[PDB]
Formats: sequence, C-alpha cells, structure tokens
Amino acid sequence: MNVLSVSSEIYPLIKTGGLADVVGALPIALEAHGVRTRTLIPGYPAVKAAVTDPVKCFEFTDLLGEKADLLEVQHERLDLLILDAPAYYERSGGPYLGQTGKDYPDNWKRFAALSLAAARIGAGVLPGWRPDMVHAHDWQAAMTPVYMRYAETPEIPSLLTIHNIAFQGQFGANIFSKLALPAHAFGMEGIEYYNDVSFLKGGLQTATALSTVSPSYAEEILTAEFGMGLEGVIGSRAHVLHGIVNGIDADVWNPATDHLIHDNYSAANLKNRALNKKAVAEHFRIDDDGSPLFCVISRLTWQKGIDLMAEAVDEIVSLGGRLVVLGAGDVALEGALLAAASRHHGRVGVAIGYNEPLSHLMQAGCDAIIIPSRFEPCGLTQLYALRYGCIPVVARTGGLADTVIDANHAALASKAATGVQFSPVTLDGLKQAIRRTVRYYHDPKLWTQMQKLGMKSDVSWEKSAGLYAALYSQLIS
Ligand SMILES: Nc1ncnc2c1ncn2[C@@H]1O[C@H](COP(=O)(O)OP(=O)(O)O)[C@@H](O)[C@H]1O
Repeated sequence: MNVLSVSSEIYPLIKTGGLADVVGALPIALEAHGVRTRTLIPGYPAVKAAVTDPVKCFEFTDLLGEKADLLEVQHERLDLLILDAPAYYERSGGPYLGQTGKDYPDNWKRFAALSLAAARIGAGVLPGWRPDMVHAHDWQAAMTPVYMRYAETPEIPSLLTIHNIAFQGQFGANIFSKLALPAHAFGMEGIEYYNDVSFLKGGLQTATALSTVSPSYAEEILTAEFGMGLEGVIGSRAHVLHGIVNGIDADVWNPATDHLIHDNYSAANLKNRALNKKAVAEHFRIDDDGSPLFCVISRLTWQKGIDLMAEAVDEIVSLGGRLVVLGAGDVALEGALLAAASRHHGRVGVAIGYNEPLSHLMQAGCDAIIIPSRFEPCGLTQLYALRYGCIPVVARTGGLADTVIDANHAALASKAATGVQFSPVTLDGLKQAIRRTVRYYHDPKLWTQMQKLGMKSDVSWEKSAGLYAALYSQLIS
C-alpha cells in the first residue's frame, strides 16, 4: 500500500519537537510492513539545502493563489515530496516563528496551502503515483481531510494523528473567504469553532479515523482535563479514535552494543550491568554501594511531577536508597532538588542541564527510574528503561499507563510484571510506589526476573509501525 504522509516537519530535516521524531521514524519502520510512504513536507530553506538531487515532478498553478513546484527526493531512507512554494516557505526563520520569535500572520495560509496540495495529490493529481490513503499529522496538516471532503472528487481515506492537542490552528473567521472552501464548510460539521476558525477541529471532524500516541492518551483527551476544549468534538467521533504507542530506535538503544555506556550486557547476561552502576555513582560523586539506586531523567516541571519527586527524596534516602537526577526546568524545582543533594550529601546527586551520553549510562546503571508525570502522551524514558533493564516506576498517566506491567500480586504470581505504576498521581501514591520498589529490590529473584522480562519487551518502531499498518489496511477497507 501507498501512503501519503503530511506534516510540517520531519527528522532529520526539520524539527521543533517530538512531532518530527515520529514523522521521521514511522515511514522507515513501515517499510518493514510493506507500506510505502511518501511524506509531503514544506520546502523550507533548510529543507532544500539539506537534500540531494531533487526532482521537479509537478507544479501547482494555484494554491490559495500561489505558484509551487513539487520536488520528489529520497533523503536518507525518506521518500520525500517537497512543496517548493517560495511565497510561503522561503523566509529564513523557524518554520512557524518569525525572525522576531513570533507566529507568521501567514501561518493559516501557509499550512492550508500545504494541506490543499496534499488533498490534490490524494485526488490523483500526480501522474504515476497515487496514495491509497493519507496520514496527516497535527494541526499544520489537519486541513487535508477538510479539503478532500469539500473537493469535487470523492475523498480517499484519511487518518489524522494528534501529537500536540494544545496547538489547534485557531484563527479569526475573517480568513475564511481566503480558504477556497464552500460557505457551509464554516459550521459544526466543518471548521467553525466558537465563531473562530480551527484547523485541528476541522480535521477531527472530517478525517476518517483519528489517532494519538497512546491508548491511554486517547482516553484522556476525551476528558476536559486533557482535551484542551476539543473533548466534545473528539468524543463524538470516539468510535474512530485510536491510540498507538510510539516505538524507539532499538538498534541505537541496545544495551548489548551501546557505545555510550561503560559496559555492555543483555537480558541473557546481566552480570556486567553492575559495572555501569558503579560508573553512575562515580560520575555523580556519590557513595558506591549495593543499595537501591534510583534516577530521574526529565524536564523538571509540574507537568512531569517533579514537584512530587522533590517531596519524595527523603523517602528514598530514609529507605537506604540513593537518587541521581539529570534534567532541567522550573528553577524552584531545580533548587529544591539541589538542596536535597546537600541535605543528603553522598546519597543524592543532582545534575542540571542536558547530557545524552549520561542518559544512556544512567539507564544502564541505575536500578529504577522515577517518572511521576501528570502529562505524558506517550513517553520515551520508560521504553529505554525496559530495554536497558532499569525498572520503571511510573505514574499511570497516558503512555506510562500503557507500557509498564505493574507488579501487583497477580502479575508477580504469573511472573509477568515489568515495573511499578501508581495512581492517583500524588505524593502519597508516589511514596507508596517507591516503598514497593525497594521491597522488590531486596528480593533479587523477583527483581532480576522483572528486568529480564522488561528487557525482552518489543519497544521497537517496527512493532509500533505494524499497528499503524493494520489500521491503514483497515481504513483502506
Ligand atoms: N536532562 C536531560 N539530559 C539528557 N536527556 C534528556 C534530559 N531530559 C530528557 N532527556 C531525553 O530527551 C528526550 C526528550 O525528553 P523531554 O523529557 O525532553 O521529552 P518528553 O516530552 O518526552 O518529556 C527524551 O529522549 C529524554 O529521555
């Protein structure tokens, strides 16, 4: 099957957030499932520069009143379809922000044009290649299903994935007459959102199927706490809402080969793991012993529950454990953390900033990682931890609730548990989770078993991509 992906960004060409990571990894992974994907991305200056040997394969005479060439190029396993619309994308500034740091007043027309071109490509406008379906990503591309719906030619199936529910492509209804859409399209059934225009809302309304980055997150955005005002809409289409967990690069993240850790190991052979634990303590300048070593590797914010992690350090230390923290954020949280490091000198080590190699070493040498998030559409940290044999201790929120098998009586009895989850997401819940982890740690037969199992979890992109394929094939009937 041939799929047309649609996004305003893609790794490694352009990136402002995790959006590009998924859009850049899925297509490659999907090749393993027999799915050819061509990704339509804007001809950003940085895009045309990066790529090699581009081929003009089409020209749109009128794209909301603008000329555009369509270059097709293969870039590092990525089969791309670049949209060269100098009037929209030749700006020299972020893809969305001006040289001044703010949104282009043009944004609405810039991505509407990107969606419209995609809609036409989906309509068979390109001789030689026609998609069986389209997969749009986020608000920049959510208008693709809208233009297909209102186009004369019947729509082909569309899937819209929400990565960023907080960015809804909301604009004044005063741009409506410049969108090349029928008047009735400005309605409930269409793109009107409280007398304003909302692109995301439009696509949520028109797409054949909707998705996001975890089953649990798909449940959450149906509630007011996560829907960002869109829960009413999505809820009316819940019967076509899907949640699919993100994968990771399990070739790069493989403890058996990772070059950014002290010593390599595998589920089959863990002895070597302890050498990484030593190195982690040495690096953080803390005691090096056989006691539980917890880590945190995250942005220090209320969103990530690090407010709860600060009131929970004493509980760790009090239990005989250690804690090492790598991450940056809320200066009040940094401080309270830094302060914990002095009050519990030798037992708690904090490191503020960014450090990817250390991040690989911490996954390889710490015993457990605390991820007390209140918000986590999917999450990567717990997936790396499983892979690496670091037991995740996570809040039951979004992706975290979907990817860890909690060590409850039943799971331990069938030896199916891979980690510790807690809910609700409170300090009490957190201290409880922690205590449990330490109790588990002091039962080595149980602990190592949890590790070996977590380490055999398929957290690869291919696995994730296989779930998209099933859906694709299902949408394509
Ligand atoms: N302080 C840090 N140093 C190094 N890597 C980090 C740090 N904080 C997060 N990471 C890693 O960077 C990526 C982005 O995580 P952030 O935590 O930045 O993203 P998310 O939105 O997933 O929480 C993840 O792969 C995470 O493991």
